[PDB]
Amino acid sequence: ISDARANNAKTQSQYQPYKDAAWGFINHWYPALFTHELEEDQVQGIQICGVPIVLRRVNGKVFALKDQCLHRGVRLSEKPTCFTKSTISCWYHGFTFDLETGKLVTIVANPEDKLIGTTGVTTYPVHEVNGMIFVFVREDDFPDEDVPPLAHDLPFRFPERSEQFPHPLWPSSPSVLDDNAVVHGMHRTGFGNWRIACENGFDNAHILVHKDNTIVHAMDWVLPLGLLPTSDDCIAVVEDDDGPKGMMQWLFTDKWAPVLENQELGLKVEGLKGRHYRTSVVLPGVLMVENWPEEHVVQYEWYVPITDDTHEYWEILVRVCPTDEDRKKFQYRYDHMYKPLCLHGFNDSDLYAREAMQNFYYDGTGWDDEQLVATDISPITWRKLASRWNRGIAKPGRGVAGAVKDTSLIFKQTADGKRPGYKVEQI
Amino acid sequence: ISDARANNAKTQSQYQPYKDAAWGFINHWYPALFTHELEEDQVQGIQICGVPIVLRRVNGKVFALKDQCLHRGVRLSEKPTCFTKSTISCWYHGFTFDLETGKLVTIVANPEDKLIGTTGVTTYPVHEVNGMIFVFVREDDFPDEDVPPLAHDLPFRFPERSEQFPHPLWPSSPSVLDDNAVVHGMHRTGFGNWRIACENGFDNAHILVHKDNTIVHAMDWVLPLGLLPTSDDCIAVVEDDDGPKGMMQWLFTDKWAPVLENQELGLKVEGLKGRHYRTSVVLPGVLMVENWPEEHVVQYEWYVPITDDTHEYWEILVRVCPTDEDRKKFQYRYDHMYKPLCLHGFNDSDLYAREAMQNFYYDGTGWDDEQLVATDISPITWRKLASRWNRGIAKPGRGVAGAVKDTSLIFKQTADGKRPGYKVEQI
Amino acid sequence: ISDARANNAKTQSQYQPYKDAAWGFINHWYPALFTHELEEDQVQGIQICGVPIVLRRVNGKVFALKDQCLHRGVRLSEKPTCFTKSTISCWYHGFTFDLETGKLVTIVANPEDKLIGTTGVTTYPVHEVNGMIFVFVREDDFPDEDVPPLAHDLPFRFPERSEQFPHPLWPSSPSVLDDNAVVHGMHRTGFGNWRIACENGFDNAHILVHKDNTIVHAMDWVLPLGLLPTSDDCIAVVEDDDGPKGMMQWLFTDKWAPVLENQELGLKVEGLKGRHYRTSVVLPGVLMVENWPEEHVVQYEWYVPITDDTHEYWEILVRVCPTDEDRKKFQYRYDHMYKPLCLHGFNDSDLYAREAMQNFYYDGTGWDDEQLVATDISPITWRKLASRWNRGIAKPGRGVAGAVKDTSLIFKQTADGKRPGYKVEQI
Ligand code: FES
Ligand code: FES
Ligand code: FES
Ligand SMILES: [Fe+3]
Ligand SMILES: [Fe+3]
Ligand SMILES: [Fe+3]
Repeated sequence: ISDARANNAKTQSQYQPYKDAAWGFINHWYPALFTHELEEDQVQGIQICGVPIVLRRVNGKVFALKDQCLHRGVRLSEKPTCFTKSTISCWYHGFTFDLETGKLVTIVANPEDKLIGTTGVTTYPVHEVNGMIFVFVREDDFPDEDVPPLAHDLPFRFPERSEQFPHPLWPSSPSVLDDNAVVHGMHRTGFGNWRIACENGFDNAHILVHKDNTIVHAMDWVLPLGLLPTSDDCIAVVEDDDGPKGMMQWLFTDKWAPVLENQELGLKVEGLKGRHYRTSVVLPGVLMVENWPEEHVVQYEWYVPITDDTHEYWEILVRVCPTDEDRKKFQYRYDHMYKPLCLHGFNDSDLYAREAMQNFYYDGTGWDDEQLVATDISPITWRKLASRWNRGIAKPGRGVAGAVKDTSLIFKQTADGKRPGYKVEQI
Repeated sequence: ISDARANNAKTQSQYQPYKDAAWGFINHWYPALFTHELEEDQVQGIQICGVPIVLRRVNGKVFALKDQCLHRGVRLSEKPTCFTKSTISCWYHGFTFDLETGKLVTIVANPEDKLIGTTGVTTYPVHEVNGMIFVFVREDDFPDEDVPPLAHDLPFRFPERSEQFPHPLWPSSPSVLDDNAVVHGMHRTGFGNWRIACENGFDNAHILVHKDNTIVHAMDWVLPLGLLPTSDDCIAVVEDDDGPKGMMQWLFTDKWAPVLENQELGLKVEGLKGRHYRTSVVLPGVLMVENWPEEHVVQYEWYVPITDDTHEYWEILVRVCPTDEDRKKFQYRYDHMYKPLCLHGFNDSDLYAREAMQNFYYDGTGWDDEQLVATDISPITWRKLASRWNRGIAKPGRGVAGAVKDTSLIFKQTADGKRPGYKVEQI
Repeated sequence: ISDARANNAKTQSQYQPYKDAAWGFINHWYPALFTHELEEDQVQGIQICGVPIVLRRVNGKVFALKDQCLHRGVRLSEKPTCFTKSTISCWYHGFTFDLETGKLVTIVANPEDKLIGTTGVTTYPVHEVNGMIFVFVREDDFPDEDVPPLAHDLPFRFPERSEQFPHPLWPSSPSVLDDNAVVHGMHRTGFGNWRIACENGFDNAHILVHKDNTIVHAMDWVLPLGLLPTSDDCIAVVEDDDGPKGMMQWLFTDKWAPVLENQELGLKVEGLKGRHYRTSVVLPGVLMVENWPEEHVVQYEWYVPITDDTHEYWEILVRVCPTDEDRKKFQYRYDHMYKPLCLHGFNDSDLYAREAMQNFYYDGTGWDDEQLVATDISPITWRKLASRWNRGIAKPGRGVAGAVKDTSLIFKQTADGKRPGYKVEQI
């Protein structure tokens, strides 16, 4: 371990909370499911920050409660059982909860029990917009009054912030919150801790991972070895009360210079063909790549913690489509261009790169022994702001799936060929 | 956690031993194998309460010894090797043991070693009757003269106890011990702790789990939401020296009233069609369902601890068949009725309901945080009597299969598609 | 536990370091790959003694470095990336290391970083000879000038030591170091600790394991029950400075007598049909079986530790083949004789016998509770010499594959059907 590494003792002491958040930052908004994954009267169970959550759509509205019956702890989502439009019941002994408040309103075959009405399950705020269902995953005692607006946990919006973050080389990126904004993408389980997966996206030295991607050569791009920071303010940290807490990297300005050569090895690039884009990241860990893969289109990624060693990776492309025809154009270009070359292919390289780094950090070794360099100003800056502004550190799961990693149940599922997952299997 | 729950501090303190028995209650009789699973000269390895056991039938008689060579700990049952009618040898280095006493009588290629005769492996009493081989799984130092009769660990017998447990609505249920009693059924490995699997069988509020079973609607039954206790003595606890230690639930009497409605949800049943039956459980955890699925037939269930998170679930139907004709009719009805609709179908629902609850309890959370209600007088009563009358608490396995849950051998087997099991695979 | 067992307290205290070496003996030579497994410009990752290692052949020469980028710990071997003949780069962020010294010579897209040249990854000495690539797996601080010659970690050589270890009944066994010595064989991952796999090879009481092997009855052999030591010097321990550290068993002399009968079981052999051979073992745990399976042919086995519960089992046959014709005869006899009847068949029996013993020892139980006998003078003598002459005890892996056994990555791979392994999968 060299003394020339950027993550020295003082620097590391600045992001201890981050090192302690293996299970994720709780009391934040996270994408839960795509609208198409939850139809009218459909019930679905998931897990975020170690918290089991069940969702149901009733009369067009989505509700979210803890997927844990308070009687004997089974998941309510394994066998969806709802007798009324305003409740969800446990299929085992009939404990029935109010969708709106989560209160135990009754017990199917024991309507007069003294336990009724004296307790209930945790509820989770839901915000569905333009094809996506977001859920505010919170601790049991986080007050309703303190729940912030979804926007506070989403990337910086444009043109709203075009003056704060000038972007003369490309038109404004749309937000999932914008009217007529259309979302195309997917989410799948990533194997490894969410933090390590999150840090890859805005790292300007990992470009090497994409050197051989097909889209790179199909688009005749002659990529740069990487990007180097040239000044101390190459990244802007934003932490105002009203708004997202995160950072913006001044890519395509002189604060970040592209590298073309290496005299040792003897490498040197002389074809400056490429794309104009910009990355930023905000709590709870949302990446935004402006002007990617093309103008008017933007890519967003989430690394939702499920347990301390799995996460649900989201990858979407957004574009505002005012007319029925605009939607068809975007759907078409996604289907025959974006999805096969960008989401699959370009990003697949990121997928395995993240996994390859997990072993170094899981038992704690990497958080101490990693030897960061100049380009690592990016993850380091992120860790510090995340440590300062997170709304809570999730506690390890207890008495839920994922609390114990080597149960006979898990070996059974594994024997049957099932990998660690996210969506609860039913029946 | 509501103060209105039945399992308060005082109640919980009354079943600490039960909370401590994850590996099972040792020094008890357990069904090991069906007679048809062990033919003349056949050797089979199994595991109960964490204890590896090997059985062999010689001249019609079954013997059981610890499936662990005292030399270097391999399982004797993996490659059956017996040179004489009175012994079983280890296929590795030849240590040979007397089937009757378990003494080390010799070593194939080292007949004069001084270790010979100075030690041996543990023996386990066997009791085979009407198609079933029972084994008294005991600690290494439990004395032979202290082994109790099998009947002490089997359900209450009728008509012997018909006066103690009146049953005017149905004929007496037969015992596996009765002459001409015929057994039909099966046992399979269940994933999760034995205690949680055991408590489901006699719970009168889980009826909801069967609301959709095919047999229920094929037999025009209009089930009750559940059953509620009406008096403090709705369950009779029996604990006399000579006899089984357990409890009898006074089903189909004043003490247990069927629930027909729930005003909150607006539910209400008006078709009282069903079956007459009665459940009781005795240590080590044997369920008896009288008059099920039909008169003169009785169902018995065991949840034999294998390790602390797997158990062997037994499900059998018994009926006395004095003549060859009676046996054919019972075999036929089992094959084309009981098996497909009852053992499979009705009980399969219980199988998955048990599993769904295991995660809440494995790490200990559920044993403290569960919020039991009125109908839970059943499991609570069982945990108390079990705590008071068990003949021992099995210690965790050491140096045996299951002692460690994440060995490379287990990952290899899992990769090959093999789930956690019970019967040792040979060769 | 009987007091008549050979491994009494005093004896056990003589091999504590061996009990402590679950991860293996480090600072020793080990077979890494067969020459055919690493062609010109090919890169391959492996793991020995918990240490991740990557090899590459350049201009005919093989180099080995630690398969762990010092930046953020990914394995360099997962996506082979080399820009020059004298280096190997990390495919993630471009850290580049010198093959010869392991020094960090540059960073592709950050050639001026202050970290460059101030550190590097560990290098491992390589000795390739007659088809086998050996690697000196050492601790990070083991001096280059202290690396001993490969021969010190290889079995005793003949005729060099024919006078020291007289063998009138068979011609001298060739060494992998001999000119024109040809190697044929294979290595595969073994499931369980290396020590338990290693001790089986030179045990003279496990002969029973091969009683049914096809080659035994195809060769009309009437095997002995086993062999017993007759004198205290039945094993010669060698520990001179210049040379291998190990032991030679005086098989086929009166110090080891074959057993023909067992009066207790009534067994007795009358047909002394067999083969002449002799076993010896040297650190780090290499077996040599002289005159096996035929004259002029010798079998060597390694049990290379990968982690503390997996090892790479090597099984090779060596014969000196001066002419092109001699090589074809050996290749032929291996292909249609040795491989099918000896490597597979005879040795497959040893493979499963080793596995069956692993559970007793992994949690520590067996290392204390095993009850060894007279024939165990063999493993006991080996444990003592190993404890005394090992060049170091490998420390548990940290921040590398194998450091944590139940990661979601391991469950993913297992779910996909992949067993624990050795060679790193690429892409
Ligand atoms: S576990 Fe849900 S009602 Fe009993
Ligand atoms: S392990 Fe059984 S005789 Fe050696
Ligand atoms: S992990 Fe290897 S260069 Fe970053
Ligand atoms: Fe990338
Ligand atoms: Fe049931
Ligand atoms: Fe052998």
